[PDB]
Amino acid sequence: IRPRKKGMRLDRRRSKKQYKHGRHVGGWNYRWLGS
Amino acid sequence: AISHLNPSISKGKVHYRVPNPYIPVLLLQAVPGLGKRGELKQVRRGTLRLFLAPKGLAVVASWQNIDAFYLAEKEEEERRRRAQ
Amino acid sequence: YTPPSKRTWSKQHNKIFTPRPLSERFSPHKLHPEFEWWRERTVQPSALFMGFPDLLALPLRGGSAYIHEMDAATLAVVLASLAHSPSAYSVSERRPPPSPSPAVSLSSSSFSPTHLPQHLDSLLALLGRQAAATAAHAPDSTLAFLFRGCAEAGVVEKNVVCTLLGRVEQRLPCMQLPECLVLLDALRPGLPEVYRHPRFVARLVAHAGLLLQFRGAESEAEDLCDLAFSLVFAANCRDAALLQTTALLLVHGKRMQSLNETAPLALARAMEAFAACRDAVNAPLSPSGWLLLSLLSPVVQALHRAEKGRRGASRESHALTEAAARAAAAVAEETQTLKNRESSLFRGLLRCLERVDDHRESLSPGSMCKVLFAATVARAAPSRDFFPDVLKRLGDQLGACTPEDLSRALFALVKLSSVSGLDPRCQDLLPPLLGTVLQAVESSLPVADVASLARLHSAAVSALISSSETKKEEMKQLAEETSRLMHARLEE
Amino acid sequence: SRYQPFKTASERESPFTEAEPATNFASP
Amino acid sequence: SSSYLPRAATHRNRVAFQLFATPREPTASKAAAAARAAAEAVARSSTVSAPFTVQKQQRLLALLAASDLFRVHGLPGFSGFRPSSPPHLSKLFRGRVSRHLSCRRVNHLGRNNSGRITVRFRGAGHFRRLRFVDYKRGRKDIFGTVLRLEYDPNRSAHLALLQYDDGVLSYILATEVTRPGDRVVASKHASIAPGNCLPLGNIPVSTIVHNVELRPGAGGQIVRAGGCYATVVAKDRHFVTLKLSSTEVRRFPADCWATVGQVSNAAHAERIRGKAGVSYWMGERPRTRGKAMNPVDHPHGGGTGKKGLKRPPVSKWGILCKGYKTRAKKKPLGLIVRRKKANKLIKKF
Amino acid sequence: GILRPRERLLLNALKKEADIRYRGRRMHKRFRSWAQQRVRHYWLPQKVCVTSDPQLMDGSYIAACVQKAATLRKHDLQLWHGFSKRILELADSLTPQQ
Amino acid sequence: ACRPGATRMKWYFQKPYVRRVKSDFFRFPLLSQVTKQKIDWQYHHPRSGYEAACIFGPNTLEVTNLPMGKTCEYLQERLWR
Amino acid sequence: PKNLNLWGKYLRLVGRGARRGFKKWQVIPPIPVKAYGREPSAASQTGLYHDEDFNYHTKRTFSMRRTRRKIKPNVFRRTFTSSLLNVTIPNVRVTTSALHAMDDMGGFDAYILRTPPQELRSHMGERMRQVMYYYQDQPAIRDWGLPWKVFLKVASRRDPFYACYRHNLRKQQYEADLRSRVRSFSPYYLPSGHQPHAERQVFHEGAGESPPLNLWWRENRELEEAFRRRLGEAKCFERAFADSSEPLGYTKGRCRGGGGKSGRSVRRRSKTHKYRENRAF
Amino acid sequence: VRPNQGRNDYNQVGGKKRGQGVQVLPETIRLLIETRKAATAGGPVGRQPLPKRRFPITEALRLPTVAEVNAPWEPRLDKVVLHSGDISRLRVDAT
Amino acid sequence: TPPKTPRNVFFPWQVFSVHRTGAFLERRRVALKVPVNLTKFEIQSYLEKIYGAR
Amino acid sequence: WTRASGMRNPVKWTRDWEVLNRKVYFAFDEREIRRSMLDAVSAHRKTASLFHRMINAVPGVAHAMSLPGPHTFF
Amino acid sequence: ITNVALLDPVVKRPTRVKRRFMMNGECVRISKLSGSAMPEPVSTSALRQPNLYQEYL
RNA sequence: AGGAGAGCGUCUGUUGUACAUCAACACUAGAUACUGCUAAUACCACUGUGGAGGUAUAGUAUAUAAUCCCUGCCCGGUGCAGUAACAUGUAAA
RNA sequence: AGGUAUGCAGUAAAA
RNA sequence: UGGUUCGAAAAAAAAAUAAAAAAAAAGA
RNA sequence: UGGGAGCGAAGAUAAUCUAAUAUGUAGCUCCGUUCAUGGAAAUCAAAAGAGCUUUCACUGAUUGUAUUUAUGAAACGUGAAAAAAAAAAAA
RNA sequence: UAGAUUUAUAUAAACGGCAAAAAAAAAAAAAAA
RNA sequence: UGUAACGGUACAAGCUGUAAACAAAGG
Repeated sequence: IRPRKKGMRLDRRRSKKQYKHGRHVGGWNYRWLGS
Repeated sequence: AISHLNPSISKGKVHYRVPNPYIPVLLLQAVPGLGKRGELKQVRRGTLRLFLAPKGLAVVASWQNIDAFYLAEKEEEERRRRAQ
Repeated sequence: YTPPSKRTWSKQHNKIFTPRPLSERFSPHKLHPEFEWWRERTVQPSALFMGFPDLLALPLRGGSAYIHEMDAATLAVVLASLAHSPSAYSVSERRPPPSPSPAVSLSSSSFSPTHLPQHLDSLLALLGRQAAATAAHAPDSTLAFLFRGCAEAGVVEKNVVCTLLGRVEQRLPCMQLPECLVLLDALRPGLPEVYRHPRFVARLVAHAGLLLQFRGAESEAEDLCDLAFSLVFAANCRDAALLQTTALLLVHGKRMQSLNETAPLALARAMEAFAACRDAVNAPLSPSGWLLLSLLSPVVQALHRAEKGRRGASRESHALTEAAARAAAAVAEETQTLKNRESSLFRGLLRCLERVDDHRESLSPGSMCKVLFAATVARAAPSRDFFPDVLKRLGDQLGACTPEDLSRALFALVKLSSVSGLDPRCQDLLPPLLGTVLQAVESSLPVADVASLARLHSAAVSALISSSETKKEEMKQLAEETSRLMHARLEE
Repeated sequence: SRYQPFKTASERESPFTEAEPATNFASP
Repeated sequence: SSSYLPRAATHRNRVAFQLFATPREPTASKAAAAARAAAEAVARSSTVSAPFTVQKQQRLLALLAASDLFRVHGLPGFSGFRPSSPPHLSKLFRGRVSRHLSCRRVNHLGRNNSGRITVRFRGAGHFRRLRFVDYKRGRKDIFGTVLRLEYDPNRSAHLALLQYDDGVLSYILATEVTRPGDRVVASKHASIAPGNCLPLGNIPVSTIVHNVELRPGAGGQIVRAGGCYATVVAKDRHFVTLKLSSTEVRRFPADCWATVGQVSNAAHAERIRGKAGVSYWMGERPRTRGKAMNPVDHPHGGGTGKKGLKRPPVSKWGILCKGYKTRAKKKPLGLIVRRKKANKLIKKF
Repeated sequence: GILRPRERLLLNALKKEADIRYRGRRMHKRFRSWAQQRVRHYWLPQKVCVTSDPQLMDGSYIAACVQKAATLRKHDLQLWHGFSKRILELADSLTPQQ
Repeated sequence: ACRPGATRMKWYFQKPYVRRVKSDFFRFPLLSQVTKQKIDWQYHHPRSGYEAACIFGPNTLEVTNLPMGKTCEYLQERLWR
Repeated sequence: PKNLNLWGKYLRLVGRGARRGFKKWQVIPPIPVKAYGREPSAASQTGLYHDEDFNYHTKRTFSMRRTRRKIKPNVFRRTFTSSLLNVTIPNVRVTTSALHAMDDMGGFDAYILRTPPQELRSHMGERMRQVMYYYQDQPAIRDWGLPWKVFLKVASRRDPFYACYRHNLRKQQYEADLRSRVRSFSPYYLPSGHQPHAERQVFHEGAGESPPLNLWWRENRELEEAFRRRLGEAKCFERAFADSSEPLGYTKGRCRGGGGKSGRSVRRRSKTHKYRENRAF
Repeated sequence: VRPNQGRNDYNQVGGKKRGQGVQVLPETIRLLIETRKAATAGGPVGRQPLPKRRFPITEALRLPTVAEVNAPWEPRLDKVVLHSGDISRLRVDAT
Repeated sequence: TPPKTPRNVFFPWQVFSVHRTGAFLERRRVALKVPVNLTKFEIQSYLEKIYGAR
Repeated sequence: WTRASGMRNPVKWTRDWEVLNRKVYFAFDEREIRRSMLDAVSAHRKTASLFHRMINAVPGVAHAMSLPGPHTFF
Repeated sequence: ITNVALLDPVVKRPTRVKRRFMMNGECVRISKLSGSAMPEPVSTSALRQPNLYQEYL
C-alpha cells in the first residue's frame, strides 16, 4: 500500500471488528478467558 | 408542512409539494392591509417567517400565545378599572 | 422488511448519537472483549481550570497541580481566580445531581465552603515562584497582570517580589497608561507593602505623567478616572500637578461626550479622589465644586435612566448603588463649605440618597458609613426607615469597617444625637452604637490617617458643642488625643 | 442542467402561488 | 490554480473598496486633506483629454521608432552560443525577475486533485516562476516610473517594473508604446495617455483600453493577451459599452477601472517555431488524431486503411465540435449587448 | 522540467564548486566534535533579575546575580560597581557559599 | 436492531436504600434531605434546594414525582397545559 | 391493523415469510423516513432536516425493467440569529420540513427548545438545546457570544474559561498565519532604505527626468514597520465563486451535448468504490 | 509528487506548529479576569459585629495535635502540632 | 530489551565479562562483553567504582 | 533510498579532469550575480559611508550607476 | 465480574487491590490508587437478606 | 554506408522488451468550430479540482500539415446555424 | 545553491 | 566520515526504538 | 448468527431472451442472540365469538403470486407448549 | 495470597458530536453503512 | 485478554523475565 492510500486508511485496531470474530487456535468459536 | 405524495424527482434530488402554504397567526400590532390587533389571520408561511415575526407584528397562533394575549387584555382592563 | 411499531420506529445514527445507557440493551452477565477489562485506565483530574487542574479542588481531592508548567497568561488568570473571593463551588462536579448547583447563584456567602482560604498557602508560594520564573517571557500587559495578581493573591516572598520589581522597572518605559493602571492597582491599601518600593512608585508616577503629557488625546475618560483614584489612594501622591492635569483632561478635553458613556462607578471613584484632594484642585462655586458637579451629572443621568426603565441586571444594580453612595459621600464634604440647596449639588445628593434608600441591602459597610455621613451632613432623610434600617446594619457590620469608615460613622452619630425628633427604634439603637463606635475608634486610633483624624476631631468638637450630655468625657479625651496625633503626624 | 441557479424565478400559474388561504374555523 | 494563497485570501465576491490607501499623515482628517491635495495635483498636471485611438497609437509608434567598451573584457564566452543582443541594447531586461515579487510555479501538468489527466497534451516544459502582477492598480494619485520591461513565460504580453515615487516596486502589464522612463498614474483626474488607469466613465469614446475590471476593485480580467485591446463605443451615466477583441459588444459598469492603450508584444502571433522541439520546450505534447485510433478509443476511429470521419465531427466525448454551440441557453446574457458569430460568417459579411 | 543548455551548464558548475568548497572547508576540522559537553550543575534553581535595585538584595540574591552575570558575560562597569558597593555593605551577612 | 430512538424507553424498579451498617459511611453514606440521594462529599456540592429560584425568579414552583417513560418535552407541554 | 401512522399496514398481518421475503423494488415512490423506520443519516444528524433525508425509489417501465436509485434531500444553507445562544449561526443546513416546523413552534429558538427528540431527529439540534440550557444555567458565559459549537462538547462545558482562551488562541494563530502568507504573496515590494534604486534599462530619449525618491517612511522605525505591514496587506486580485448567499449565484452541471468518454462506462462513487478518496465523507 | 495535496488538511492555515510564539489578544485576558472578578458580587449577608487584616489569621490553640490526628476513630505527642500553613500568619505566643 | 538504568542503582545487575578475541589488541587494551544498552560513561563509571580501574 | 550526504554524497559526479576544468570556467568566469553595484556599495556602506551618502544624496548619480551598461566602479 | 470494579477508599474510583504480607504473616489488601488498606468486608450478619426467588421456585 | 535514378513518407523523432523499426504514429504550419470568465471543455462526492492564479495574439475540440504553384461544380440529402416557426445560410461541415 | 563547533527566539540585505 | 538533529517536509509513522520512563525544588 | 438493520449483484432456471425464480442471497457496514426479540388491541371476526406477545403440529403445498420456468413456514381456525400483566400517592 | 515480573502490540473513550494523528477555533466542509 | 521480540535456562516446538525454577526457620 502506497503513501496516498495509507494517508487515508485507518488502523485495524481503531474499530471493534477485532472482537466480533471467534477465530482462535481451537477453531472459530473462541471462549474468552473468564467466559 | 410538506406532503410526501407525488414528489418531483430530478437531478437525483427529491422536492416535496406544499399543498397548504398558509398558517394562522395572531396580530399583535396594526398591520396596514392585514388586520387590527387581536385578530387571527391566515397568512403565508414566508410572510410570517421573514416579515411579521422578525418585525414583531404577529406571532404563530398557538394556544399559548392566544391565552397570553387574552389574559394580558383582561389584566389591562382590570388595571384601567383599578386606576379609575 | 419488518414494519415499525410504536416502540421501534424512531432510531439514532450508529455513530452520531446521544448516549442513554438506561435504555440501551445490554447483557451484564457476559464477558465483553470490546471493553478490554484487562486494560487499566488512567484516573484523570476531576476538575480543570484554564486547561490545568483546578487549585480550588486540590485541598479536598488532592492531585498534582502542574504549576511549574503554567505560562504567564494562565498564571495571571489563576492568580485572579484565587484572589477574587474564590469559592470551592466553582469547581466541577463528577456525575452531579440533576438539580442545579450552587455555582449558579451570584450572591456571596458568609462562610468559605469545603476549606479555609489559608489551606492554599503552599500553592500560593509555588505560584509566586512560578510567576518570578515566567516574568521574563511575558508581554507587557501579561507582566502587569502577573504583578497585580501576585500582589492581590498575597505573594510575599521577598526574592520573588524583588525579581518582579526588577522586571517591571525594566519594562516600564514600554508600557501604556492601561498597563500603568494595572500596576497601580497592586499598590491599593491593604496589599503587602513589599510591592510599594519607593523608587518603583516614583518611576511609575513619572511614567504616567509623561503618558498624560504626551498622549492626553488617546486617554479614555474611565482610564483618567481610574488614574486619579489610584494617584490619590493607591500611590498616596501629593502630585497636585498630575492630579490637576487629570482633572483638566477630564473636564476641558472635549470629554463631555465620553463622560456620559463612562461607567458611573468610575466617575464616583474619581470624584471621591478629587474630594480627598480638594486643596490641590483649588490651587493656582470652587473649581473642586465644578469638577464634582461635572462628574455627578452623568451619575444622576444613569440613576434616572434606571428608574425610568423600572441575574445579569443584579451586578449593574449593585454597581449603580455603590456609585450613588460614593458620589453622595464625595459631595457631602464639599457641601460642608456651601450650606445651601445648591442648584445641582444638593439635588444630585438627594437623588443618590434616594437610590441608597431603595437599595439599602446592597450597601457594603463602607457604603453604610458613607451614606450615613452624607445624610447627616445634608440634614436630610430619604425616608423614615432610612436611619433605623441603616443603623441596624451598621451595628451588625461594625467589625469590618476601617478607620475612615469609623470616622464617618462617628461624625454621623454625633450629628444624629442632637436631633430631638427621632423614632423610638432610632432612640433605642443610638447609645449602643455610639459606645461601640467610640470603642472601635479608640482602638484603631494609631492606624487612622490624617483625614480620618481630622474628621474625628471635628465630630468631637461638634459633640462637645451640642452633644455634651452623652459620654462627654470620652469625647473630650478623643478630641485631645486627635489633636496630639495630628500634631505628631504633621511633624512626621 | 449546465446552468443551475440557486433561485429559480417563480411561475405565475403554479398552484403554490394560487392556493387558497383556507379557513380558520371549518364549522362556520 | 489554487496551490497559491488559500481560498480564504483569494475568494471575495463583493469588494468593498477601490482605493488601496497608504496615508502618511498622523490623523484621518489630515489624510483626507492630503488625498484631496494629491487629487488636485494630478488634475493640474493632467492636460491630455482627447481620445487615444488606433491612429494616435500608430503616430506614437512612428515617433518612437524615429527617435565596444560595454562588455566583459577578457571573457571569451561559449564557442558558439551568444546572446542575441547585449544587455544595454536588448528590448527586454535580459536579467532575472525580482525574487520578492514572484514565486516558483506549481506545475499541475494537466492533472486535477484526483490525479487523472483532465487537460490533455500538457508537458513539463521549462521551469517557470509566477510573478505577482498588480491587476488592481490599487495605488491612486501617486506617479510611478517604468524602470524596465521584462519577459513573462506564463503570459503572452510583456511586463513592466513600476517604481512608485515612494520606492514601492510592482509589476504591471506593459503597453505597446511603454518604454523605460515612462511616467504612469492611476486616477480619475489622469490624462488620457497609454499606461494610465482610469474608471471607464472618465475615458472618452473611441479610446483603446485594456485590463478591464468586471467588478470594481476586483482587478482587471478582460483583454490581457499581447496585442489585444478593446474600444470604447458608447457611454451613459452608469454603463459604458466596449467592443472586445472577439468582436463582442458588452456593457461594463462606469466604475470599473481600465488602462489606456494596447497590450504590448503585438508581434506574438508572427512567431514561427520551425520544429517540434520548440513546442516541446514550451510545454506541449503530441496530439494523436481521433481517426488514427481504434473505434473503442474515438468515435472517428476504425476502418481498414485510412477513411474519412464517417459522420459530422465530434470530440472524444461524442459532442459535435464544428458549429455546435456550447454556452448554456438558460444562462442570462446580462450586460452582453451582442456576441460574435462564426468567423466564416464574419469574414463573408 | 528542463533548463536551457547554458543554464544547465552554469548550475551544474555551481553544484560542483559547492561540493568542492564543502570538501575544502572541512579539511582542518580534526578537533571538531559533534558531541559536546556543557557544565550546568553549578547553576542555582532560584531565579534572579540582575538589574534589580541593590538595596533590595541580600547575600543569597547578590551572589546569584553576580554568578549569573559572570556566566552571561554582562560585563557592565556600573552594574559591577553597584555589586561591589552592595556586597561591601552586606559583608557581615554572607555565608561561605555566597 | 439499531440504536434506540426516543420511542424506546426503559426503566427499572428501585430497591429501597437500607444502611445495613450505620457507622460505615464509605459503603452506606447518608441520604441528602434536599436531593434525596446518597451524599457524595468527594465529587458533589451541597444543594440548598433554592438554586432554581436564582434562575427562574421568585414565582417558581418545583414539581416532583414526575413519571418515567415520557420525553422531557412531552412532559413540559403537558405541565404547561 | 395497529400503528396506522406508520408504513406497512398490509404487511403487519400477512405472515412472517412475507415479511422476511418482502422485495424493496416493489415500492416505486419514496416512503417518508419516519414512517418507514429508517436510520437517520450523518448529514441529517449534522443538520436540521426534520422529516427529510436520503431516500430511495424504484423505476419501472412498460417492459418491466426495474431499477432502484438513491435520492438526496432538498437542503439549503441558511443563517439564523439565536437570542438563547446570543450569536448568529451561519450556514446551518436546513430543509423545508424543518423550516415549517420552526414556523409552527414560533421560531428557531422555540423549535430547538421544545421539539421532542423523535420529531426533531437531529443530534445537532439536541446539542444546541443542551448549550441553551447550559447558557441559562450560566448567563455570564452567554455574554461572551462565542460560536455555539465552542461548547458543543461536555468538557468545554466543564471548563468554559479554557474553552474561550483556546478559541481565541487558535483564532489569533490562524490570523497571524494568513497575514504572513498574504504579505509573502503581496504585489507591492518595498526595498531597503539604504538601497532603494532598482536596476533599470536606458531611458528612452526625450523621457522627462524622474524626480528624486521621497522616502517619507524613513523618519521613524515604527512608521516604517506600519507602512511595510500595510503594503503587505495588498492583494493582486479578488476572485468570484459560487455562493448561495448571493442572490444571483449559481452552480454548474455537465456539458451541453450530454455525451461521455468513448468506450468508458464510468462507475459512480459508492461506499465500496472510491470510498475514502481525498476526504472521509 | 504530493500524495496529500488534495486533503482537507493540506497546507492548512494556523495550527500550534506555526503558532508557537502567538499569544491571545490582551483583551481576552482582561475579559477572563473581569469575568472571574465579577462572579461573586453581592451584598454583605451575615453579621460580623467584631473585627476578629486582608489575609486570614490562624490560631495555634485550635489546631489538632499529633496524638489527636493519629488517634483511632471512636463513635509527648499531646503538646506538639504539625501544621501546614503560613507561620507569619499563625497566632502564637512566640516564634 | 534490557531494563533501563535508574538514576541511582544501589544493586547493579550488569555483567562485565572478559572476551577472548581472535584479532589483535594493543598493550593497554582489553575487550569485554557488556549489555547492549550501556553507554561509554556508564561502562567507565562501573569499572572505576566497582574495580578501581584507571 | 538513502540519507548519505556531505562527504558521502550519492551524486555520481564525473571524474574527467577536462570536463571539471570546463566546470571551473563555467563556475567562476560565467557565474551570474543578481545584486547590483549599488547593492554592493550598500553592503559595504559602513566602510564606504561617504560615497554611499553621496550616491544616495546627489541627484542622477544613482540612475547613472544603476544602468545596464557593464561598468567598473573604483 | 469484569463489568464491575473495586473502589479505592480515598479516591472512590476503580482500583486494583494487591495482597501484601507483614513479617508476622498478617495480610493487608492495598489499593493501587492511594496505597490505602482496604476496610474489612461487611459481615454476613449485616449483609444477610432472604432470597425470595428460591422460596417462589 | 560509392556514382547515376524511381516509389512511399517532407525532414530530426515514436514505435509493438520476447516473430511487425514500416509507407504505420507524431511533427514545424494553414484552416475550421466552440468559449466573455464562476468561460467552454475535462474529472463526475461537485458552492470542489485541473483549465488558470491564464483572459479571444487566450484556452479547448477536429482535420489537413514543413517549401512553391494550386485547391474546380453542388446546400438536392444529413447534421449544424438562423427565426415564434419560415425564408435563408454553412461544404478547409 | 542546504545547515560547522555557548544555544534558543527573531527582522532586513546579499558571490 | 556519515546518520541522528534544524530545513526541505511529510501520522507519506520502517513493531519491539528514541534528546521521548509523571512533566522542576533540582537539596546546589 | 441462513437471527436483526442498511445498501445490494452476476454465474444458474426460464432449454435464446424478459418478468419472476436464484433472493432480498453473496460481498461490504452495523447490532451481539431468552437478563434477547418483540408486546397487553382505536386487533381479528362474523351477526356466533376469540382475547398482549412468542414456539411447535395440522388446516395445506390449500386459497394465493408468478401466468413459457416457479414460488408459497397466507388469513381465519384446530390440537399442544409457555403463561403476566403492570410491586408502584408519600412515608 | 513470600517476592519479582524488560520491550512491542500507535488507547485522555472506566467515554461521548461526526470528521486526519482514539476527540482538530467559527466557515469553507460535502455522508444510505 | 491474546500474541510476539530480545535476554536467562541443556545456545529449546519446554520453562521463564536481569530476583530470568524458586521464599516457606524474621521485631
